[PDB]
Amino acid sequence: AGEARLEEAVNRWVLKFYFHEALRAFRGSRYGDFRQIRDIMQALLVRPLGKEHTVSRLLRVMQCLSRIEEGENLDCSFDMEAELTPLESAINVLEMIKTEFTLTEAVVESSRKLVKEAAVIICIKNKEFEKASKILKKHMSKDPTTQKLRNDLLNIIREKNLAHPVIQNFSYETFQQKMLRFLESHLDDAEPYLLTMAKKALK
Amino acid sequence: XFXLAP
Repeated sequence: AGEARLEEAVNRWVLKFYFHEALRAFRGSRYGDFRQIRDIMQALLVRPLGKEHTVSRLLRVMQCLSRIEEGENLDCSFDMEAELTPLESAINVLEMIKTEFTLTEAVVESSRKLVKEAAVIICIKNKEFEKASKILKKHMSKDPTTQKLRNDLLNIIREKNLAHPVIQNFSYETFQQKMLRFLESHLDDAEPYLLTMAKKALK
Repeated sequence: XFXLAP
């Protein structure tokens, strides 16, 4: 079972390569390609990887981006025992990122606020007003940075006013790319080893 | 080890 250390090394190379290409697809708004690469990484995760700090950090970011990418699909669940919307799950992953990456509350508060805003607004646009109130109460009633935002969303929910500028001016594309720029700023930017060896093979 | 996709 020295072949086990061989597969572990290759699986790490493969995981890091497809993570690099998944970030590239997300950056280019090629979310279909991101989905397909995400599914490759999911299947690979059942295999032995040894372990790094790099793998744990990239899998957390991959976890967060995948929930954000599915955030407008309220039929999707990332915990079948829970009843969380995808963007609610993204909030929970962000908190795990804050703890495991040892980030301050000041560094994560703005981007976390963006997820809270999107989580409530998506429920509003699906006319899931009861879920929107539950997310609003849980995640904004205490957050000091979302007090004005909470004030606007409370009236939108009560009036069921999907035509409010807060709802209509919201851009999920802008939200997604802001989240990627934040998450990428906390990761190593090196090119994966498989990519470098591919460039030399095609020379 | 994580659930990436639904």
